[PDB]
Amino acid sequence: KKLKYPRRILDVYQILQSPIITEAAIKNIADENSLLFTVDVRADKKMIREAISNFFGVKVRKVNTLIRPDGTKKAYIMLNKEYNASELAKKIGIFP
Amino acid sequence: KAALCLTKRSRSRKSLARTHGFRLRMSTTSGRALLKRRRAKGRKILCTKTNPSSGKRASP
Amino acid sequence: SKLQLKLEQKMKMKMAKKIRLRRNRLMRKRKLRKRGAWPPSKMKKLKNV
Amino acid sequence: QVKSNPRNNLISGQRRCGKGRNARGIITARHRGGGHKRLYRKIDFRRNEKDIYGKIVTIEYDPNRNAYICLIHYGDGEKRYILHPRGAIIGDTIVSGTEVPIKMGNALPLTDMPLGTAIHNIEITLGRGGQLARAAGAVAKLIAKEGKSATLKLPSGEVRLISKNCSATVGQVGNVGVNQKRLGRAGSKRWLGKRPVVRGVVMNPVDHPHGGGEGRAPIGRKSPTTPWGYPALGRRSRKRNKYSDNFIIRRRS
RNA sequence: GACCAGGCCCGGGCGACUGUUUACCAAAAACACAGGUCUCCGCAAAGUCGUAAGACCAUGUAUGGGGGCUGACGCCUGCC
RNA sequence: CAGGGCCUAAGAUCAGGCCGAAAGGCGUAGUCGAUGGACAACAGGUGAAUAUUCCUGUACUACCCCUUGUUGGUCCCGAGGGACGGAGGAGGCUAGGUUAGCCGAAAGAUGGUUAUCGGUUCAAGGACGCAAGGUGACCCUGUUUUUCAGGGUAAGAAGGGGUAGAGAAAAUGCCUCGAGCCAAUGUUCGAGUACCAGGCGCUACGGCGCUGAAGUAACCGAUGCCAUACUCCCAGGAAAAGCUCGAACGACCUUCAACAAAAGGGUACCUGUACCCGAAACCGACACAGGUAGGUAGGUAGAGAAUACCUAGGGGCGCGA
RNA sequence: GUGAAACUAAGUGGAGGUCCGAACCGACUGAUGUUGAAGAAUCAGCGGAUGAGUUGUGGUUAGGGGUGAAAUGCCACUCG
Ligand SMILES: [Mg+2]
Ligand SMILES: [Mg+2]
Ligand SMILES: [Mg+2]
Ligand SMILES: [Mg+2]
Ligand SMILES: [Mg+2]
Ligand SMILES: [Mg+2]
Ligand SMILES: [Mg+2]
Ligand SMILES: [Mg+2]
Ligand SMILES: [Mg+2]
Ligand SMILES: [Mg+2]
Ligand SMILES: [Mg+2]
Ligand SMILES: [Mg+2]
Ligand SMILES: [Mg+2]
Ligand SMILES: [Mg+2]
Ligand SMILES: [Mg+2]
Ligand SMILES: [Mg+2]
Ligand SMILES: [Mg+2]
Ligand SMILES: [Mg+2]
Ligand SMILES: [Mg+2]
Ligand SMILES: [Mg+2]
Ligand SMILES: [Mg+2]
Ligand SMILES: [Mg+2]
Ligand SMILES: [Mg+2]
Ligand SMILES: [Mg+2]
Ligand SMILES: [Mg+2]
Ligand SMILES: [Mg+2]
Ligand SMILES: [Mg+2]
Ligand SMILES: [Mg+2]
Ligand SMILES: [Mg+2]
Ligand SMILES: [Mg+2]
Ligand SMILES: [Mg+2]
Ligand SMILES: [Mg+2]
Ligand SMILES: [Mg+2]
Ligand SMILES: [Mg+2]
Ligand SMILES: [Mg+2]
Ligand SMILES: [Mg+2]
Ligand SMILES: [Mg+2]
Ligand SMILES: [Mg+2]
Ligand SMILES: [Mg+2]
Ligand SMILES: [Mg+2]
Ligand SMILES: [Mg+2]
Ligand SMILES: [Mg+2]
Ligand SMILES: [Mg+2]
Ligand SMILES: [Mg+2]
Ligand SMILES: [Mg+2]
Ligand SMILES: [Mg+2]
Ligand SMILES: [Mg+2]
Ligand SMILES: [Mg+2]
Ligand SMILES: [Mg+2]
Ligand SMILES: [Mg+2]
Ligand SMILES: [Mg+2]
Ligand SMILES: [Mg+2]
Ligand SMILES: [Mg+2]
Ligand SMILES: [Mg+2]
Ligand SMILES: [Mg+2]
Ligand SMILES: [Mg+2]
Ligand SMILES: [Mg+2]
Ligand SMILES: [Mg+2]
Ligand SMILES: [Mg+2]
Ligand SMILES: [Mg+2]
Ligand SMILES: [Mg+2]
Ligand SMILES: [Mg+2]
Ligand SMILES: [Mg+2]
Ligand SMILES: [Mg+2]
Ligand SMILES: [Mg+2]
Ligand SMILES: [Mg+2]
Ligand SMILES: [Mg+2]
Ligand SMILES: [Mg+2]
Ligand SMILES: [Mg+2]
Ligand SMILES: [Mg+2]
Ligand SMILES: [Mg+2]
Ligand SMILES: [Mg+2]
Ligand SMILES: [Mg+2]
Ligand SMILES: [Mg+2]
Ligand SMILES: [Mg+2]
Ligand SMILES: [Mg+2]
Ligand SMILES: [Mg+2]
Ligand SMILES: [Mg+2]
Ligand SMILES: [Mg+2]
Ligand SMILES: [Mg+2]
Ligand SMILES: [Mg+2]
Ligand SMILES: [Mg+2]
Ligand SMILES: [Mg+2]
Ligand SMILES: [Mg+2]
Ligand SMILES: [Mg+2]
Ligand SMILES: [Mg+2]
Ligand SMILES: [Mg+2]
Ligand SMILES: [Mg+2]
Ligand SMILES: [Mg+2]
Ligand SMILES: [Mg+2]
Ligand SMILES: [Mg+2]
Ligand SMILES: [Mg+2]
Ligand SMILES: [Mg+2]
Repeated sequence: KKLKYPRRILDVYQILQSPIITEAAIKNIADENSLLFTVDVRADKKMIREAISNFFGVKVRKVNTLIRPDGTKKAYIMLNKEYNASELAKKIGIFP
Repeated sequence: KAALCLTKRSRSRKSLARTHGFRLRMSTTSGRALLKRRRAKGRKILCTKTNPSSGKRASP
Repeated sequence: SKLQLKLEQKMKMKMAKKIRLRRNRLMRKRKLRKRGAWPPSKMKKLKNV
Repeated sequence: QVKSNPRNNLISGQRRCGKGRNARGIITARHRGGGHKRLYRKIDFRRNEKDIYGKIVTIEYDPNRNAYICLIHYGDGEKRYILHPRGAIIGDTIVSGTEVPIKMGNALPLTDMPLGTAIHNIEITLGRGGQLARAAGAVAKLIAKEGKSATLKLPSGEVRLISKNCSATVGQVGNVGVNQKRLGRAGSKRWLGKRPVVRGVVMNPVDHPHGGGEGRAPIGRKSPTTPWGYPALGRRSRKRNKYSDNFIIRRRS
């Protein structure tokens, strides 16, 4: 009916804070074709899906959030089967 | 069957903050006097028993 | 004319009994989830307990 | 006699819950609490729906009063409960109105009742609903009527005036043998939500005007006393000048 | 054949009985009780709580609601 | 999956309203409030630390998308439903268990012996289906009434249709059609190149790669399921939403707009998720001979969830000599 | 059995603040303990165990008060 209000009012450019690079994440990339991104706590899944779908220009299958005990949202972004993960891994500077 | 000293048992944090919680001190006048009084002494924590409605400390 | 009514009412009965029965397993599954030995796998590790 | 039906729209669960606690939450009316959950039957005391022909379908148990209650139908399909009159049997027909036969379960103003009749379910106020003689085996004779006022003898024996335009129902209230029950055990009281009562003489002097003397107390009180300090026996508590007084003639004996 | 698993009989007092109770020195012969009886109360009831509004009693109505004493059942309950 | 985006109980707050030195007290609609209603997912695999969440299989809800079919739909309102105790026993069943049968291995330095040791597993879901079960009025005759056999009666069951009164649906009254109905469980798909006894090879000698036989039957049998099914009892056993139905009144929206359907594709809100939880992690000032709701319930004896000895699994009590 | 009824074996039925006894709730006797393993316990026995039962979660009543099957008991090891 009306304009679609996003769940909160955020500024999208601040929501994806960074890739998390450790031994854990990299094999998640290998197996599952899923990136690992620390994101703003106040940020949701619909916002992360639009953000990354537009930003790197990839269609994303599914997103899974998490909240650390430290209060920092952590998101698994598993892309489609078409777009390889390791592609975006070399594009971003995450080296498997 | 439990010793007299057991007065504080394991009770749902939800229930406690529905008693000593913040939003309850705000209801009464005497509670507001409470909070002025604690702010005067300048305690780090105003309401000891409190609780996130949802979050890491949330009771469902 | 009686065969029409009988096949219509058996169509209806098959439907209502389908939905009914479906509903029933759903409820059973719920009661089990509440009580807490649900996922049949769970129950089969503990059978011998 | 007693057979459970499904629930008619007349039976609800909404109610006061704490029995004998008021607003402040204090126990006011003592000794209540415990006892089986109950549902409210919506009785029709007014019987105000006139001139249609009602039919007793069944007779049912009610937890709330010691009388019985009857589910009655109409041709219109409305269903009401009424108090069960004494001697009424399923299949019977009842009606309310002004000009009506006089038989069991019919309801009429006191203008039309032949003197000497035995009545129950008696409004003291026009359209307020029936009030007097609602318990098991309760009945009141209409002795005389004069002016705008009719005279009754209430089941307490008290003779009293009421308005001649107040509706009432013929026949005595059913289930007469209920006080012939003998409960037999403590549990049977507790089922009714009536908790145990402590005799005055037993409690400590702080708790009650007959307080602990050494061994066992005679009541030294020069008089038997309420928990609250008033003479217990034969002190009339009726409000002296209460508006009702012109109406009341002889007092229950 | 281990473990498991009633000692019983004859008397008397008190209280009929199952129950309840002094958390941490008393579990009883105390309290309760079914039952009994007295008194109040005709519904804007009496009683209880409130400065009051009102709430309980009760969405009940004298075969019902307060309050006081006694305490199953049996025999009784004298005089002033 | 558990709460929130759904609904109400006790109870709480309470617009206006009533009262009260003040603060406030009572109280109506409203709104909160789960310990209850409603509502859709399971098996295997990975796994330093998560898994009904990640992977592979089959699933299921709610929306959107198209085709087709209708023209009014939506809320407010009227209703049906949701919706309810205790006790008792009898059924009909599974879960489990035990023994056979099948398959593989076995020599365990003793007098004898293969009588021995392991394996025989699979979920939610979808299609079918229901008798020796349970219920389906009366009358006559017999079987102990019962399970039955013949006849007859004409609504006589789930379940439907019609009419009548101010009367849409509903309730209520009259008329009519129907001998089946109920639901655990069962058969089949799901499901096999899954899983797995062993076998082969490596050993960082921790674990790993490789190939895999048989996979049925009988008898015990629940406190679980049918089931709010019965029968009996008095002390007489929650509300509201989703759900099903529907005229007048009011409000709003209206044509490729809305609603109705069977396929097909698509789409997928927050918060919890570690670990402990008959506890050295909660509650007892302690790494304290204590307290702490619920679930699952193997073997031999036994009336038994008692007891004794054991399996799975877990331990040898944080001072010794 | 008589015409009605009473009376009496039989079966069926499954009542009970019934009985025995685990879980669970208690707390009767003893022993130990007493700078305790423990600010009320362990050990062996003991009472109730379909009810006036036990318990969970969420609530109510507050100090000239509350609650009390009544002990001046209880109201956060505090209660004339
Ligand atoms: Mg991972
Ligand atoms: Mg922010
Ligand atoms: Mg999450
Ligand atoms: Mg603290
Ligand atoms: Mg076991
Ligand atoms: Mg009802
Ligand atoms: Mg109903
Ligand atoms: Mg209050
Ligand atoms: Mg008495
Ligand atoms: Mg007494
Ligand atoms: Mg005393
Ligand atoms: Mg008091
Ligand atoms: Mg005094
Ligand atoms: Mg005295
Ligand atoms: Mg003396
Ligand atoms: Mg013994
Ligand atoms: Mg014995
Ligand atoms: Mg003796
Ligand atoms: Mg003597
Ligand atoms: Mg002597
Ligand atoms: Mg005694
Ligand atoms: Mg006994
Ligand atoms: Mg007690
Ligand atoms: Mg003591
Ligand atoms: Mg005690
Ligand atoms: Mg004792
Ligand atoms: Mg006592
Ligand atoms: Mg009054
Ligand atoms: Mg009386
Ligand atoms: Mg009395
Ligand atoms: Mg006495
Ligand atoms: Mg006597
Ligand atoms: Mg005698
Ligand atoms: Mg309410
Ligand atoms: Mg208020
Ligand atoms: Mg106001
Ligand atoms: Mg309200
Ligand atoms: Mg809520
Ligand atoms: Mg819940
Ligand atoms: Mg759910
Ligand atoms: Mg939900
Ligand atoms: Mg783990
Ligand atoms: Mg799994
Ligand atoms: Mg999935
Ligand atoms: Mg599979
Ligand atoms: Mg669906
Ligand atoms: Mg409605
Ligand atoms: Mg229920
Ligand atoms: Mg059975
Ligand atoms: Mg089997
Ligand atoms: Mg053998
Ligand atoms: Mg053989
Ligand atoms: Mg040998
Ligand atoms: Mg074998
Ligand atoms: Mg199946
Ligand atoms: Mg299908
Ligand atoms: Mg059959
Ligand atoms: Mg109609
Ligand atoms: Mg019509
Ligand atoms: Mg009809
Ligand atoms: Mg058998
Ligand atoms: Mg049992
Ligand atoms: Mg159980
Ligand atoms: Mg029933
Ligand atoms: Mg209109
Ligand atoms: Mg429709
Ligand atoms: Mg987890
Ligand atoms: Mg876990
Ligand atoms: Mg230690
Ligand atoms: Mg310990
Ligand atoms: Mg312990
Ligand atoms: Mg066993
Ligand atoms: Mg034995
Ligand atoms: Mg056996
Ligand atoms: Mg044992
Ligand atoms: Mg072992
Ligand atoms: Mg030594
Ligand atoms: Mg028997
Ligand atoms: Mg007993
Ligand atoms: Mg014996
Ligand atoms: Mg003692
Ligand atoms: Mg002991
Ligand atoms: Mg014992
Ligand atoms: Mg014994
Ligand atoms: Mg004994
Ligand atoms: Mg016993
Ligand atoms: Mg019983
Ligand atoms: Mg309870
Ligand atoms: Mg307790
Ligand atoms: Mg007590
Ligand atoms: Mg303190
Ligand atoms: Mg204390
Ligand atoms: Mg003391």
